[PDB]
Amino acid sequence: ERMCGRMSDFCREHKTTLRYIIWGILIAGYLALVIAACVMNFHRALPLFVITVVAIFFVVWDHLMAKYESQIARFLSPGQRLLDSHWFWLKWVIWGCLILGVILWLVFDTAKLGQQQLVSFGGLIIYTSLTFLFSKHPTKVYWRPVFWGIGLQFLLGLLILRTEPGFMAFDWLGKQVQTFLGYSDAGASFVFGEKYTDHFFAFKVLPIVIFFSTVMSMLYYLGLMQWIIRKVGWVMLVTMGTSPVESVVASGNIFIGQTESPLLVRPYLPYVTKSELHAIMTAGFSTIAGSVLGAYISFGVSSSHLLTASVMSAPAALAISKLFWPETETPKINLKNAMKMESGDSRNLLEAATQGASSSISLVANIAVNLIAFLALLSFMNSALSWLGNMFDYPQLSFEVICSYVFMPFAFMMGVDWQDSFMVAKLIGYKTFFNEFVAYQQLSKLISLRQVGGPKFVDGVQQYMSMRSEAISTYALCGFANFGSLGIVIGGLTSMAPSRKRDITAGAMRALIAGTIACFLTACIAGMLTNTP
Amino acid sequence: ERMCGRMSDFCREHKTTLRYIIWGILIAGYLALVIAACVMNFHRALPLFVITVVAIFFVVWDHLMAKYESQIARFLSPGQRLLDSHWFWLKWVIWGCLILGVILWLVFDTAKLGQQQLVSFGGLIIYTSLTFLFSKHPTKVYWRPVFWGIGLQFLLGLLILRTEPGFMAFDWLGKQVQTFLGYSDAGASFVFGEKYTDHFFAFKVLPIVIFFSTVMSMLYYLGLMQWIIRKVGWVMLVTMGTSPVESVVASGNIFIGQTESPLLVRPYLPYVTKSELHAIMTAGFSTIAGSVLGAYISFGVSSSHLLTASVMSAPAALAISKLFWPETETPKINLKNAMKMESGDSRNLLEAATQGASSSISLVANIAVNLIAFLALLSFMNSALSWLGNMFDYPQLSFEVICSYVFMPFAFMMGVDWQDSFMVAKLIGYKTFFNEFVAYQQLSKLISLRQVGGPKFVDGVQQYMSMRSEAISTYALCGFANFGSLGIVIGGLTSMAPSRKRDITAGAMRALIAGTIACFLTACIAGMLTNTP
Amino acid sequence: ERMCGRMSDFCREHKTTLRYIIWGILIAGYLALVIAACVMNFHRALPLFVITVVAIFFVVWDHLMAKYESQIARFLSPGQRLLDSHWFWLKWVIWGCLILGVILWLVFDTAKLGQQQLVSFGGLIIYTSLTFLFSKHPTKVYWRPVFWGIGLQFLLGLLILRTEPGFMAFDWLGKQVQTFLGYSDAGASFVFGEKYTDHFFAFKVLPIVIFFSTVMSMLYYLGLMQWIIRKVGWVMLVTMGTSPVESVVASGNIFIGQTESPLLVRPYLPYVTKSELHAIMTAGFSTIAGSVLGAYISFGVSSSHLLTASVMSAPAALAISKLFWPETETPKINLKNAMKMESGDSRNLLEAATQGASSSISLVANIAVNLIAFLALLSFMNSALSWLGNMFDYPQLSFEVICSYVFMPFAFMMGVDWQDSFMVAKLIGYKTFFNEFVAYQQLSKLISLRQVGGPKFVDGVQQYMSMRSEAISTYALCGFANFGSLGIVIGGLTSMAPSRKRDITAGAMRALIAGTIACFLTACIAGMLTNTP
Ligand SMILES: C[C@@]1(F)[C@H](O)[C@@H](CO)O[C@H]1n1ccc(=O)[nH]c1=O
Ligand SMILES: C[C@@]1(F)[C@H](O)[C@@H](CO)O[C@H]1n1ccc(=O)[nH]c1=O
Ligand SMILES: C[C@@]1(F)[C@H](O)[C@@H](CO)O[C@H]1n1ccc(=O)[nH]c1=O
Ligand code: NA
Ligand code: NA
Ligand code: NA
Repeated sequence: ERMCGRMSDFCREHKTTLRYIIWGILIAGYLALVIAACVMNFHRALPLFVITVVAIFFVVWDHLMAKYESQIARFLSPGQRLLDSHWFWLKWVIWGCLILGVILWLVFDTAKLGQQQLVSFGGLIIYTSLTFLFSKHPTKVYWRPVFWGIGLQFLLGLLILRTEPGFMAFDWLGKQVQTFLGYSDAGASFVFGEKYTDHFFAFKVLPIVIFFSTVMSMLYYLGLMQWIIRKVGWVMLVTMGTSPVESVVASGNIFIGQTESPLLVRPYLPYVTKSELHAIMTAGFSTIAGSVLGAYISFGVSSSHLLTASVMSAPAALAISKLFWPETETPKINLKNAMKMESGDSRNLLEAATQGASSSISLVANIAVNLIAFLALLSFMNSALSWLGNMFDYPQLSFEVICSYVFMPFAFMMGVDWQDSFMVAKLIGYKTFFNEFVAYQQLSKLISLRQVGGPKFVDGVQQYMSMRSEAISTYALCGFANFGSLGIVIGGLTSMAPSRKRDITAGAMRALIAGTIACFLTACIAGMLTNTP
Repeated sequence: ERMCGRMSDFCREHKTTLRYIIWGILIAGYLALVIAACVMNFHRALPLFVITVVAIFFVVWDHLMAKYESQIARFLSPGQRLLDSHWFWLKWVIWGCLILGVILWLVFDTAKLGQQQLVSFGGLIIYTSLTFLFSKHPTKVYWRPVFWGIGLQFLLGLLILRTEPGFMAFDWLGKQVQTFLGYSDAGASFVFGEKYTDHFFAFKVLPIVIFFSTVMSMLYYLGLMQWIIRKVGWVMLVTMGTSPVESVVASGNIFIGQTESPLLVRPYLPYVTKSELHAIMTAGFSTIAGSVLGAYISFGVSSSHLLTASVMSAPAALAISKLFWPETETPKINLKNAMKMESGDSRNLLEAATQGASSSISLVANIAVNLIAFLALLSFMNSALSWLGNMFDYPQLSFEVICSYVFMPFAFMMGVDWQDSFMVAKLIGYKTFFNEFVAYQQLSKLISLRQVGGPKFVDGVQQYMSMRSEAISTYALCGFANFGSLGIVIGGLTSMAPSRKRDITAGAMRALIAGTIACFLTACIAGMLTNTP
Repeated sequence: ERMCGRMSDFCREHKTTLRYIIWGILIAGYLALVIAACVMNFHRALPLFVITVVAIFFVVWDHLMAKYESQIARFLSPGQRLLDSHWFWLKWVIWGCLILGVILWLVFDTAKLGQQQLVSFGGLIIYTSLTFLFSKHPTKVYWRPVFWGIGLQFLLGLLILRTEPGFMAFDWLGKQVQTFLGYSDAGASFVFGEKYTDHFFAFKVLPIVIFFSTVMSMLYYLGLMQWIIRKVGWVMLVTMGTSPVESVVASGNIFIGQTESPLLVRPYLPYVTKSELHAIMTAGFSTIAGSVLGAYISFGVSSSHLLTASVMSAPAALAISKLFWPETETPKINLKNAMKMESGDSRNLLEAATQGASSSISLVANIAVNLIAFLALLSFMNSALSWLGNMFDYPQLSFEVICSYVFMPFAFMMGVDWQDSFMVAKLIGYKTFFNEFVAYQQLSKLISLRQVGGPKFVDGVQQYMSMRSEAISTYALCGFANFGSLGIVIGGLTSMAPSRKRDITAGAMRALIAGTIACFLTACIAGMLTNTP
């Protein structure tokens, strides 16, 4: 096989040029398709052109930043030195301008909107103050991350809620997801037949979870998830001044669950501080995963609000963690180590899809079994309470009544009016004790009742609430913070870092509370910007 | 934070008094509720008052026994010395009185009831004699546990079957369970829809198993299960003279499965004797779990009889184990070590509920798959036997016919009349080979046919049997002794105690046989007391 | 217990004779039943007599071969020496006779049948040549196994397709399986109710997989599977000259999956060569399992063709593996070590049934989830392609069109006519990317459309194809070679042999390609013998 040996030698000699030429040819073919499509019709081919343009821009930008990093840093250094020189007097001016802007915004927008928005602002202040009072180290507090996180949340809310561009962008993004979750119906129909709608939840909702997990694993294989995670983490790190590890984990928990997000930085867990570990757990508790998003949307919960809350939950999580448990040590991990994220052991895209599909079995199984047990326990508890309540001629006693009269202040501070606060408190209880699959399920019923348009009150019982309250509840409930999740979180984090078991158990409860508080802060910011119809 | 430090110091200084005061306040509130309810109406608040009274009595009793144990023992010692002094001649008197009582009971009750009850007594004697003949060490037999276990079974049967108080108590207890298993319908309806009754077994029965496992895990977390287990084990230990480990395991297997019951004494397994290990396996094989109770009740099997059999199966298991495999070594474990039972790694009640729910996935999955395979094999076997039977112009040959003509003597000795013995033998075969989920399922069909009231015989084929036979079959079938369970039992017990693998394999078959024999003994005792309608 | 000791001593003294006498009595009883059945009626009892006769013949043959092996070998040796002496000139005569026979068969059968059969022969030649060109070691090729495997495939095809005896035998064998898979309906009906047909796939097809896995585990416990495996492996080893390990694995993969077949030789995996490992993987990729056979038959795929393809896939796998990756080392394992296969840890038949049933849970779960994900991805891909295709006024672009225009040459070489090649290419794509559960599912639709008898063309779209194309597709698609299976195969084989991880990853892709090529070779041989209706 002399010819075969010569061919192998030729391939070895110019391996780099051959593959580069092949990739260039593929790129040229794609560009030819795009340009031909634009030529035949432009209005019809606009989205493809836009996608290609943005991809090209990002590729060029990344290449330039990687290549000319040192030159750009050197060019920026003089301005940084001048700003540091004049900061001792410029800080007061900047702070005064920001405070004046806050005051003007309040006076000219929030007061016009009404009283409930001012109550939302007051609730924000009150939650922050309460977190400060019960802090682990109240004296050793670094206030930069707190203010920066709250400001980032406010800016995101302004751009997405009070501007036509962001509103349109996020509505479109939500609509695309709603279309995307409809593809699982093919597999559900084949496996479970054309009668798969006889059992809506089991045979139509869970397949959405399966499909979303598959797609997420495929995206992780390709590397887009890590790209977006790094882009967001750099912003949060530069503005807020947090450590790279916690910033990366917070940015990744927007898309990934609390248990699987620490895997982004597996090797460096034994060397993190207590504060970073607490921030990791808090970020896990203050966000949801992309797999369960489709189920919540199927129930009827707004997609745009869910995405907005997931985005806003990260700065709030980091700020609340830093205030609740500030840093009193020296971090060891550096930016390059944190940003590098080890992709999985998948040889090709289809293997990644299979791996993602297989992992979803336990998820759906546990979801179903826990729902069964929780609802059975709820029924038993309500029956027992009615039995006890009949002694005092009050057989209407129930879990819902107690929770409505208990969690009312937390909902009132978020800006919910007096009447609907008692209804939001029930959802808060459902989430606090059982989980968020139940709270969103009841919220969907309330939304459907409003959409139907029946009587708001029947026999003096409120049947549904307003749009603003529904949005505020959507923001408040977006989290994984329940008493049950504490054990599984601790177990997983110990399994990843056996040596840090003593530290993990110490901060888990504070992390859970901080996650709940962060959800409430996001809800308050939402409420102070939405208007009363 | 000087104020915070002062508050922390104050909390540390008087930590004990603060929590004690809080608990006292909670207790006072509960008592205030109880007394107010009684004041408003007494007949309506009676059960709450009774529950509170019994709880108070048991708490006070436990405190007194723990505090004044030494004084009570010293006070009792003189009487024990006197009894030991006079025992050498008093033993004959006591034994003669007991024998005379047995004879009088036989003559004046059993003969009046009829012949079948005398046959039941004879079957009891015969099973005991057969266990003696095939004993591992016939010469080294300690007869105290045998007689004491049989006597405890007889006393329990008298109190629960032949007295209005016990009959009413256990009927009420059974009715409460039937009400309790109806709460799972809420979760089943949500997860599987309002059409969940289209698939009765899968979508209504298994959720009962899930809910019961959840409740059992919660009770184990609270500590009531261990309380009852210790109370029963002390009685069995004092009366029968067995070792603490086997007594505890037998008392715990009333509520817990054979695989999970040894976990009550995990550390001490390597140090147990062969006899104690055999007793453990026998107790596992002679009882059922509380999770599968609801399914059997849903089929239509009597709850009171199931509870009575589960209670009676422990003394029989221990007696049959001691007779089959008596003790020839010195036990090492002591009472304090055995009674202490390590609760699980659950931080709160809801985490315990989640853990219990998750563990139930494998249980129901295996139940369903094994049922599918066993019924398919049964159909294939029956078709093949009919094919073989057609050669001799007898195409009616089947598994049921062979089992009816094979297991008939075992059912006849239990007191089942001649006609119904052939029908009970089929259930015995179903249980011996496949499992008890099948035997109870067929028994439920027979019971339903009787309740309908159709012809007892159609074309010379008996369609149903009497009430007494159904009760005797309920007692006989209450066990986990099947040829399949041998492997899983051995695997689990080796996984708990790897070093004792050689001993575990040796006694497993004898334990299985002893469990079957114990079930039959319970059935014989039931039969000799029930009357022929 | 002196009598017991005497009985035990007597049993120990003559243990061998007692059990032998018992087995002889059982055999005599069985023979008495057989003879009585024949006496009462012979035509009715014929199959039982035939089964008994063949069993007796095989038992006697095995005993004689085991006992008189040395004498038979010595008797055969002289002829072997004479043949070796005259081989140097007799080889040319034998080869010329074989070539002349091939030429005559072509001229007088294949040409008469038509052009497509000649195209099938040419495709066979072309696939072999392509495997030779891209071989790992083209110079170091041992041609005996290649020709012998192709010849064995041709002989099997002649006996099973072009002779009434083999045709009848395999049709009968297929019909028995179709009857056998109907027994699972009992378990499916009980567990999932009389409405289990509302969800055909989930509640009727997967139980077939469960039941077949149970039966396979039972057969492995009994030892028939190993008997047949050894019988086939000896033939393949003697004729082809392959190593015992790869021959055994290839013979066992007819009935067993790719992951579980290497367990037949677990200990010797670390000591195999690279070529044997490659052959193992190739055999795994070129065959199916007996558990999934029932599902394919339920869809509507021919049973006889499936069995024939499974039988023919082993010689092709070995030949293609030897040509693609020939042997350049010295094998270490010997025949006695390879043939001995360690049965599982099952004490009795029912325990084996339970073990087989439990293992089937993961199989069906993964099947269902992967199907859901794959079909959802297919729908999304088709929608996206239609969106892209509308730019050029061609909204009909799809995965199916691309695959039809891509895989067409591979189907044309197999002998499929011009029109149906584009349809077979779609099935090839479905199998190559997703899996064979999808390709057979679509093939069943095509077969059903033909059976209905509607218009072959509607609006210029072909709705179904011919019988010959359906058979060729049945042969082509019988394999587990998909891009997804690469990862699971590698993981399992590394878990069995951790030390050989470097070698396993190297040959997996070549093994996958070789499996596909072997399937195509079987299809070509099928096509060159079937006639055009
Ligand atoms: C965290 C949860 F307990 C949730 O509370 C429950 C309700 O969604 O499901 C669990 N869950 C969900 C998604 C995920 O990715 N990981 C995970 O553990
Ligand atoms: C022991 C069993 F094989 C039973 O025979 C079968 C039928 O109930 O289910 C198994 N089983 C049931 C309850 C339990 O707690 N543990 C357990 O293993
Ligand atoms: C190999 C497979 F990926 C198949 O491609 C898929 C479609 O049948 O199921 C998997 N499978 C099937 C049978 C078996 O025995 N083992 C196994 O892994
Ligand atoms: Na998350
Ligand atoms: Na038990
Ligand atoms: Na196979």
